[PDB]
Amino acid sequence: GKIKIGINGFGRIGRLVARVALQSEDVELVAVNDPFITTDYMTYMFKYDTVHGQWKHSDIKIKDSKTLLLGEKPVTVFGIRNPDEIPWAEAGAEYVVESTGVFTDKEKAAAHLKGGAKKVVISAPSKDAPMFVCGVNEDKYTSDIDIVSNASCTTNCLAPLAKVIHDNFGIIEGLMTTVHAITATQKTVDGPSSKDWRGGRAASFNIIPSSTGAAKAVGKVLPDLNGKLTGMSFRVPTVDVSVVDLTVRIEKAASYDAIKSAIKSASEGKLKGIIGYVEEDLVSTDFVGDSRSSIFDAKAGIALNDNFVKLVAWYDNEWGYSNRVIDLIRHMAKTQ
Amino acid sequence: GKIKIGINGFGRIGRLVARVALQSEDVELVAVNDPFITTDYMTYMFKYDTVHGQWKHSDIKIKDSKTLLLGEKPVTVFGIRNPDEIPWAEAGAEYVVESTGVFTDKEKAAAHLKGGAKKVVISAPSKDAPMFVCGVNEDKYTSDIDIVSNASCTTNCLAPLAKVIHDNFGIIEGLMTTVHAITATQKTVDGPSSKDWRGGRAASFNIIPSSTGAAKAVGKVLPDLNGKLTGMSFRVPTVDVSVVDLTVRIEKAASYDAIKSAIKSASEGKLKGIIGYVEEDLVSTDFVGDSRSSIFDAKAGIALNDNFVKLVAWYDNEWGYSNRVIDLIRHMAKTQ
Amino acid sequence: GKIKIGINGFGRIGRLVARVALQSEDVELVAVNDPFITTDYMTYMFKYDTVHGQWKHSDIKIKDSKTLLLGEKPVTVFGIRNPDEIPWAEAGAEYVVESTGVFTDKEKAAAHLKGGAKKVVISAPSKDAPMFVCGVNEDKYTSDIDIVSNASCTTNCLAPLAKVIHDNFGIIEGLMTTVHAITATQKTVDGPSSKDWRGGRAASFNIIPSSTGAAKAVGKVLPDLNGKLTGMSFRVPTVDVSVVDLTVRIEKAASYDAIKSAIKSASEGKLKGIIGYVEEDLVSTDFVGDSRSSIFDAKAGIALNDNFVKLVAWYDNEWGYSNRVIDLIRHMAKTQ
Amino acid sequence: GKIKIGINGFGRIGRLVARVALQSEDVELVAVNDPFITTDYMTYMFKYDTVHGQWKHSDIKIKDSKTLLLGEKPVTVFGIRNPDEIPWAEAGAEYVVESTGVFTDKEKAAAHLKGGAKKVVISAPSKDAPMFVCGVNEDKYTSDIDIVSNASCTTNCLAPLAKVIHDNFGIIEGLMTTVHAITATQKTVDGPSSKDWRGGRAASFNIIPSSTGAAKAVGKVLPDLNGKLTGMSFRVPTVDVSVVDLTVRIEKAASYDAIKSAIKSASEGKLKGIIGYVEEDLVSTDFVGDSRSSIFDAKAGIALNDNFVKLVAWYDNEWGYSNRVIDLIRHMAKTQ
Ligand SMILES: NC(=O)c1ccc[n+]([C@@H]2O[C@H](COP(=O)([O-])OP(=O)(O)OC[C@H]3O[C@@H](n4cnc5c(N)ncnc54)[C@H](O)[C@@H]3O)[C@@H](O)[C@H]2O)c1
Ligand SMILES: NC(=O)c1ccc[n+]([C@@H]2O[C@H](COP(=O)([O-])OP(=O)(O)OC[C@H]3O[C@@H](n4cnc5c(N)ncnc54)[C@H](O)[C@@H]3O)[C@@H](O)[C@H]2O)c1
Ligand SMILES: NC(=O)c1ccc[n+]([C@@H]2O[C@H](COP(=O)([O-])OP(=O)(O)OC[C@H]3O[C@@H](n4cnc5c(N)ncnc54)[C@H](O)[C@@H]3O)[C@@H](O)[C@H]2O)c1
Ligand SMILES: NC(=O)c1ccc[n+]([C@@H]2O[C@H](COP(=O)([O-])OP(=O)(O)OC[C@H]3O[C@@H](n4cnc5c(N)ncnc54)[C@H](O)[C@@H]3O)[C@@H](O)[C@H]2O)c1
Repeated sequence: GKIKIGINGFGRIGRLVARVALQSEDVELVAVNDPFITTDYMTYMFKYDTVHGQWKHSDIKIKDSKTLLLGEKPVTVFGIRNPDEIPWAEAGAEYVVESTGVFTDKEKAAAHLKGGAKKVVISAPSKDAPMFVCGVNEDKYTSDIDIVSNASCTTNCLAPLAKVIHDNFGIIEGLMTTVHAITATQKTVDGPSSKDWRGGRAASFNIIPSSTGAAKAVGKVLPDLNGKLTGMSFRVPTVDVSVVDLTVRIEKAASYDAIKSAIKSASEGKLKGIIGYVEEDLVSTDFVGDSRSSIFDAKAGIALNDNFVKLVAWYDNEWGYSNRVIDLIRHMAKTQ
Repeated sequence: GKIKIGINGFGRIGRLVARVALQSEDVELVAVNDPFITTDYMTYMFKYDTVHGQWKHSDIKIKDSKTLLLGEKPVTVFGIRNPDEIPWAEAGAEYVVESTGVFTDKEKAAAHLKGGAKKVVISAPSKDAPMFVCGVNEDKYTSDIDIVSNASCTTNCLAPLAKVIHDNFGIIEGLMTTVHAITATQKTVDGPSSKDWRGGRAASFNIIPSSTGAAKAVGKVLPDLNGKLTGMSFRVPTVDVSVVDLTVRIEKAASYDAIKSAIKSASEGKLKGIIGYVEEDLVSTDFVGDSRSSIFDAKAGIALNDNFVKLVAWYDNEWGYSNRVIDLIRHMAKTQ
Repeated sequence: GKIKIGINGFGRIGRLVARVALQSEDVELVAVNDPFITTDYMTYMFKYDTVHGQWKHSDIKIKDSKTLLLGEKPVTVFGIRNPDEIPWAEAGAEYVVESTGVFTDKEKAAAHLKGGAKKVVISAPSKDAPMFVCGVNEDKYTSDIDIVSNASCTTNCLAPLAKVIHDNFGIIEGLMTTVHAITATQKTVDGPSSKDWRGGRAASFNIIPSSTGAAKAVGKVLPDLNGKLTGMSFRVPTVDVSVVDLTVRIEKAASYDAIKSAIKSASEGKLKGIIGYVEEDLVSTDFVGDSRSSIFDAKAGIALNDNFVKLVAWYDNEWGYSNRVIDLIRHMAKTQ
Repeated sequence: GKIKIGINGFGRIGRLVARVALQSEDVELVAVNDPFITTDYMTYMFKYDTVHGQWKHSDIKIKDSKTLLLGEKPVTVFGIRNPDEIPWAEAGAEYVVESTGVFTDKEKAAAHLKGGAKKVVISAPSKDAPMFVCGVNEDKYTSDIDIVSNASCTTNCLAPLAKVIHDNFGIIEGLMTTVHAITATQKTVDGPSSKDWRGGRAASFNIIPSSTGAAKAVGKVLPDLNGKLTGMSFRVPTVDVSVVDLTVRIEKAASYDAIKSAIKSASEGKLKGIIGYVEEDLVSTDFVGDSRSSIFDAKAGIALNDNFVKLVAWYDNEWGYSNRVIDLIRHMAKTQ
């Protein structure tokens, strides 16, 4: 009678993942943990959003501070610093979305089992937890795996696209660039960012080069592409929605129309919901709220010849990924 | 005798105060402390600036992990979290600029004296250290005082303006609004800010109201105006430069031209260098690099009648204030 | 018996007025005129919107040049340059919304009568056309008047609020400042703006002072406030939603709480739908899509004393105003 | 022997080309024509600049209705819309910089000859006028040619880089993406752009795909690369400075250091002043004011293998190109 989940962290991803859950027919958000945000503040951060509008699918109210009330449905609020000490079981949380960004290691993420959780989905890349991307390798998941990663929003955009191109034409080698919206790790004015100097510069007033592991990660969820793709990123002054610029040399000659038709078929086929196809004069804000992992922009791309082409795919880095987090949990729950 | 100074907190103000000092002929930066910026990283943060251009007055290089080197002149660097552990004396710093934003209390600021500093200038309002605004009340400083506040950039903008208006026409009551550039305390995307919820919302994508005691503070540096002013602020999507919007009722009736003439005369005389006067169609970016504390915009303001008007004054919140920090030190150094 | 209307000029206001109309059970959009945008292009500009989202209420298709289909309801498309040649009567448009901005003079707006339109509502201030603001003086409208002005968005925000404060406490004098979103008359980079030099400077990279007659205009819809209000504006880098900052001196002493309760009551009574009331820590994006003309922000304002206060009220300059254009038409149609 | 030049079109390029000329020792600006800017307004537009700061090299005063006076140097101001009518010879303008963007056709730019100018340099690509890029093919120019094109800023950034990579390793094929700053042709809010629908969308609130022939154009100035390059662009929310992202398959295997070394050598030799070389963590604003045509960012790019790599080169789309316009002129004067 519904998949019970808990969310650790309540940032951009934790909050939007909660929105998706609270509005679904099959998943139940039973608890959220966040040591830094009072119960009162939590309701405010959840209700109002600069990018995705006011939550209006249900009204919000405080039952008693250890408790939230979303349209008569309860949601426990924990304020526990040690994951190892979150009583997920007391709330009935089967799955836990680890979305804080500091427990991405399998052994650190594993802490949630201590409190009675049975499954943990890391909402970010992981060095040792298996990564799964819907539409790409989610079928590789098996019930004995308790800690998994849903990879990154960028890998979720690149992988489906690369799979379609590789399966149809054979990818020899490819280089990728993402023109990315700013994020929470960036700064409003030039500030300290010791692990990424460029990343400390005023975010909304600069084009900021940045490294990316999304292309390399593709090789993990699609071994056949390991070592054949790499890339980088440019952080630009936008609040949300990013775009993937994939330049690849393919083995089988294909006209631009053939490539377009392949992506189109896939988007109408088994990858519906994951890959989208568009042929209109759209821009970034037209994709805010789009739940797909990768929306191919047919008119934006360009081919030099039948074996070397540049492909463009949009992605609401916040909302698409958030839906995939729930999508991954759904697949896991259906796997005996 | 060259005034020797140290800086605690190498941020927007710390770094710019460094630029003013390094370009002067009377002040010598001898050391800098910031546990979040290694020596190497410091050369990069000081050299490149999103708003104030590249440093091109002298070369910037590292002598060793503990000393910089600005065109041959040595500047020692520390990485200490607790002020009372900073050996200011060893470096010969007589004056210490407290610009971290977390040690504004007098007793927290006085930690610097333990290490051998003789004077501390807090680059922000202080709860108990006396506040001074150059051109308004710096002459109240007495040498028995070791810890002082240079107030806020906003008070530095409004106070000189109010002084001229009060001395010439007599202020009965006033209400101020500052349309303010974003700062380091804000967030790139909707994030937590437990003590200022609005302040946590995506900075460059919202007009964000905020309270400020900067107007009320004018009453502290000009007691005659106690209880006569207050106001608020709107943080808007710009990287630097803000503006004061003062709606005031005056006792002696005066035409707008009479008010303009009073300010122009003040800018050319007693308050030259503090209050500036312009009569052109300028906009925020035109004031980047302006060293004055308050630049009156003749054409922007409007009078309802001879005793009720709206006055407009610009200020490069980063640069003007940074210069006033040095000016305050110059004045204290000349005292006695 | 729907109210049939036509729209001249398919811009920010024209398109959004069309959205309000198309969503109503009230009025029927029967025709649109714009010689600067093809019929096919028109469907694109109407469908996608950077700030108000994609139109998904009904399907959008082209029937045959000159004819759009929003679901199963036809909308005639004109491409006439001269207003006196638009055969509004052919499409059956009784009311014409003059939203081009270049035909605000009463004589120039009268051209629509030539084509058979019965009434014209200028979606802008007019030098001589009778001005009406809903919730303020729309009851002054008489059926013998065929050309009216719906004022500006700023006056629709300021006037209702002012009426509430004046009737309860008596406004002696006030000065208004509006922190305003950028608009179509502004420029992306420094360019030519002959009648407004500041307004030619890069829009999203500057705080830009501007003159406004919105405060003075209040005197036309509220005689007792004529000559008692004036102000100016600051255009800031946001795409939509602006805020009014009203500093007023009142006759009757009143605590800030009394002022608040007065506005809340009004927002709950006759002025419901025109004046809004909020007391949460909201920011501009939180008001995107708000249909009210003026949303009083309880927590943002501040009082110096019981007779001198600063009040702040938000307004989606695009959406609220567009709804008011339809509300005025609704009132005119219900008038003897 | 001062090279006397005139400028048609006092926009971003015209005004900055003006600044270069006026700060030079070998070029003399003797006349400017722009019927959309009065002599008085012209002084304001030239003096203040959102991106490049206030003009300070010289005073700027008005010597009657036509002549401006810059540091005692008189400059005649014309206000004529039809090129065929500008009396260049009267001012002594030998070379005319055609920077209006509406006379790029050889035949149309030729109009300046009837007025007495002897040479015309089009500050934009031309469909038929011969194009030249300094450091790449300006030596192909011959005195019998009176109308030339300085191509586009993007081609000026990509061409030098392509030349180096091609001369050193051999370019088999390449695909380019430019992350470009907004420009004068874009819109502040969703407005009409019939020839480029995406380009009509709010410029500073969207990532906007854009077509470009800049890469294909490298084939015109570098015949060996004809048909070997193409690409596209993404317009993003910055005021100035853009970047080229070149993905290339090369013939001679070369490690990234060998490539970095080749470019660095070029930047210190034959292409000094044209190609720059950086090895620091820079961001867009760090390049404002850089006069090079293409500045290679060693750390931003990445290599997949010794024959497939992604190269990054910055360019101040306004300043770099403006300097090149003058350089093309200097070359033409020296090869007369
Ligand atoms: N578009 C995106 O933002 C995006 C896309 C894909 C993946 N992600 C992933 O999600 C993470 C980023 O979230 P951010 O926007 O993107 O969201 P935020 O919006 O950065 O998340 C903020 C929340 O994390 C909470 N938090 C911090 N420490 C905590 C702790 N110890 N326990 C509980 N809660 C804690 C904070 O209080 C805050 O409410 C990243 O690690 C990234 O891998 C983000
Ligand atoms: N325009 C302005 O930003 C402006 C104007 C007037 C006054 N101020 C005042 O300046 C502050 C100055 O902040 P910035 O200077 O604006 O913000 P920053 O730019 O956020 O200050 C940055 C630096 O303080 C350093 N720091 C933090 N903790 C420290 C510690 N324990 N020891 C040493 N260094 C430490 C940080 O590492 C960082 O480098 C505030 O308190 C404010 O009221 C700022
Ligand atoms: N926030 C706001 O933008 C706002 C608020 C209140 C009132 N208004 C009013 O609406 C008008 C401004 O609209 P703008 O954004 O604000 O919208 P735009 O978005 O400026 O309107 C643009 C359209 O007007 C069309 N147009 C021009 N000349 C025409 C003609 N002769 N015939 C038919 N169509 C023509 C153009 O082609 C274009 O499509 C102003 O006059 C103002 O009074 C605007
Ligand atoms: N960064 C850049 O913007 C950049 C870089 C390289 C090349 N370019 C190129 O040059 C234009 C550069 O134009 P800009 O951005 O400098 O222009 P702006 O900045 O749009 O140019 C503006 C001026 O041209 C003037 N003008 C228009 N019509 C005229 C006429 N008939 N006679 C005289 N003056 C007239 C206008 O008044 C306006 O002041 C383009 O054609 C483009 O290809 C631009």
